[PDB]
Amino acid sequence: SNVQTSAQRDRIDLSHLGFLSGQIGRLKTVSFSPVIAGDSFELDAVGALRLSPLRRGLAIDSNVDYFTFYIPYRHVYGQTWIDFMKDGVNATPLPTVTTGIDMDQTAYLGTVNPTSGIMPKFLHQSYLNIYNNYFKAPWMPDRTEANPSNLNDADSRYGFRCCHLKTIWSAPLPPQTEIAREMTTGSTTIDIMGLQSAYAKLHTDQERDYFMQRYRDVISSFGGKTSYDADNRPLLLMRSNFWASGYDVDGTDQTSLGQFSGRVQQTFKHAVPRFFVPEHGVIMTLALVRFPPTCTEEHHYLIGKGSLTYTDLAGDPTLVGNLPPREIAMENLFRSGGTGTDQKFKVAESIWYRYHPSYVDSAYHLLEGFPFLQGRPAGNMTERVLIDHTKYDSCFQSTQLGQWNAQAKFNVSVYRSIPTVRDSIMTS
Amino acid sequence: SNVQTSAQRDRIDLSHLGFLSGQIGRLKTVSFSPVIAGDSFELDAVGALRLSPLRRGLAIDSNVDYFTFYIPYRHVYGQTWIDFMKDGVNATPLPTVTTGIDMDQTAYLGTVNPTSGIMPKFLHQSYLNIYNNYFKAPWMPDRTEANPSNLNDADSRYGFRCCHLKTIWSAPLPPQTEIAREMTTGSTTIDIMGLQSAYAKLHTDQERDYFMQRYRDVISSFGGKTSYDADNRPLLLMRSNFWASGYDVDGTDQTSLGQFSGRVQQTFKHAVPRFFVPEHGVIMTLALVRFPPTCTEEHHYLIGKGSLTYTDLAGDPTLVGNLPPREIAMENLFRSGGTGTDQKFKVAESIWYRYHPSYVDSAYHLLEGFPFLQGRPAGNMTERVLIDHTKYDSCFQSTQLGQWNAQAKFNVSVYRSIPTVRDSIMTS
DNA sequence: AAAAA
DNA sequence: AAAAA
DNA sequence: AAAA
DNA sequence: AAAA
Repeated sequence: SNVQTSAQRDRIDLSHLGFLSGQIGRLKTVSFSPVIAGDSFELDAVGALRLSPLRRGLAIDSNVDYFTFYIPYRHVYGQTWIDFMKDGVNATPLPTVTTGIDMDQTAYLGTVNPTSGIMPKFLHQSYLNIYNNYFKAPWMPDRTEANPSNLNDADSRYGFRCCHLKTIWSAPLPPQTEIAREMTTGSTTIDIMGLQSAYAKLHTDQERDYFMQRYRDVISSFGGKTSYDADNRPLLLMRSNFWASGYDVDGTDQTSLGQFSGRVQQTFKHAVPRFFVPEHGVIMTLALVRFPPTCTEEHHYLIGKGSLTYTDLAGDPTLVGNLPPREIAMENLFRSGGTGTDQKFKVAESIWYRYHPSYVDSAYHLLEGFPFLQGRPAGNMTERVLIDHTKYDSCFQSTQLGQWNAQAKFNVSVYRSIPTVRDSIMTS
Repeated sequence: SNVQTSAQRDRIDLSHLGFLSGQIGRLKTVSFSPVIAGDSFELDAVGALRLSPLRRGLAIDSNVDYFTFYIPYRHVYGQTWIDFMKDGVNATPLPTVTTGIDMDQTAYLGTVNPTSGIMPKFLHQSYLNIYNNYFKAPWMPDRTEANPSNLNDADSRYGFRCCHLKTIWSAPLPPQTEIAREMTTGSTTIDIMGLQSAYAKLHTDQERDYFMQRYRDVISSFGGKTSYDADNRPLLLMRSNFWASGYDVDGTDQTSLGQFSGRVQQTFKHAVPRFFVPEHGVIMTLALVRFPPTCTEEHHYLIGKGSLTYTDLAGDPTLVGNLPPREIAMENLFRSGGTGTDQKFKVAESIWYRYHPSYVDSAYHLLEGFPFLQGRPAGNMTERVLIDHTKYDSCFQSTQLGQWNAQAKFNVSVYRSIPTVRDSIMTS
């Protein structure tokens, strides 16, 4: 009888609750919401973050980060998505990915794993794109797992391991750093105009080692700019950063009179400005919890080197600003550090005059309840930069909620051109 | 000695002259200029357009169009361009295309053909992208010639054939237009809720036949928008439209006392607003000359049908707005028109009450000097919409400059971060 | 932006 | 946006 | 007339 | 000091 061809703008409420938990230094999705082209989106999240109960009182605060991204479906499917919308009703169904059989094999995607073992691929593919563009180190290779079932238990359960806060050892110079550059002069002659050309080519190589390892960085150096559709990267909408604090509880019985237990409870807000959605896609929110990288057995570089030369100590501007980067070992910074090839990296020529490390007294070593890196970070450069959550197990009491937990309410309001429920159920 | 690492913004002059010629209704490149990321570009073209001398006086003015487009190199090379800029000095040279051996095998690209037979592919590939996105009919297939040498003599010498100005026969309904839609009702029963669903699916199919045959049109119907990098299309900067006029010259000798000769000479301006160049690429300018599509042996539809029914003549709003599109033949509009399958197309139900054709008296038939389509447009629908320049040969006197010629000065001013000539030649 | 400026 | 508000 |  |  009466065929409907259009719809008014209606206020849709997409608010819901979230019960979240995770580990230290792993990225995990906490909320998502699919969107349609032409929508007007707004988000506001309010909740409280908690850590597991501590073995002692409060010593060090933790840092919490919240992120929101928008990913069009065209970035995930490509040409398949283009033909999908042009065909219309008789379009081919989109491809899928395979998941595991347990209930928690997709916890990093913020959803319960369906019993069928099959789910759409836009959440898994959007997670990889975010990680490879914003969170991993620029010099390490991308993650290219095809299906969620290809991950190990740790990655699927809690998320991918992220990088420590920047220090001398956790933010070294990239591995493709050269300390020498050779030329092909003659046996008894040299071209000096050719020498000038050699320095010019070395300058462009050093630019791409320190600043420009991505395509959008190269364009930015010329003074241009690239849209997020040019390099197929997710669009960041909002970032929030805050510190979590709490209070202490005192024991009052015979045995525990004089000891204390700390609990962390912090309220937060994550507000995203109004956004106009240009195409069909998804909007995802993620969280990250980290501690400042304090190590017990770390000392000053001048203390660790022992025998000091004029270059080390004088701080002469002519020598500091004209020498190639120096290669140092982990032994020079940590007790029992290594000397082999895997314990070697390169730093600035006088970096020790621009920072001072933190000191932990030997009375605090091997003491439960203090969030510390006991000893030194182990492994090669890749394992040294990435955070390992199992090293923080000595700070918390064993519980089923991991190392941190939160409860938040996401206030989502969208203006959508969709027919009402009454229109959908009445034939005439 | 002294190595330079930066440069000031300098005013570069890229002005040059152009001597242009072509045929009626063929797209041809008249100017181009490569650009660098971060540039500030501005263009202003001033010149005069001429036609070949006419066999008689001035009767009909012609229409001239000028276009300017910007095409990044990333649209032409894709991932190859991305790796080119990330590698730096030691990058692999870009691929090339093969050209012909004659001097005029690349005239449609606005350049003289080099004697080596090899040229970069960014001009040829940018020309195809412009034609497939803005000039061909939406329902005809794309042009995908790999090399300039794969074209025929006519296309390479003058350009691709474009479409006539919109009329009843030159702008028909797309060939994928249906006049019926079937359902699968029962032998003695019908579902009426299923009938409502059938109309909904028919509406979406008709939307994609009349309005949305490109991806960016589908997104626009939802109320969203797509950048030119999403569908990899050229960016239009400016369009100019004007008519060309002239005057007449009188003969004064014994034989030609009383006859006249018309010449067309029109000055024009094509100004492009200041543009910020975001990436490396090229900026191209093209021209198009067309005549209004007047045919000698064309008559009214009511005259050609002969026997008139109530639906044809009454103009009743209920019948006009509720009937499927009607299929008519070329015989109903042109003398000696066809009736076979290739001379059939579909129009609106009462299109003849919304326009009136032009009348040419029989005294003007087969008379040299008048720009007309003698008789009818021949061929199938594809050949009927595209303009054929050989039909206008009877209007001009034979000359080496084709059917139109022009002489213009392009004022190009760009702000570029490039070192001076003195910096480039002095070592210190 | 085909339809006098 | 790690570095009291 | 529907957000009955 | 260069746009000598």
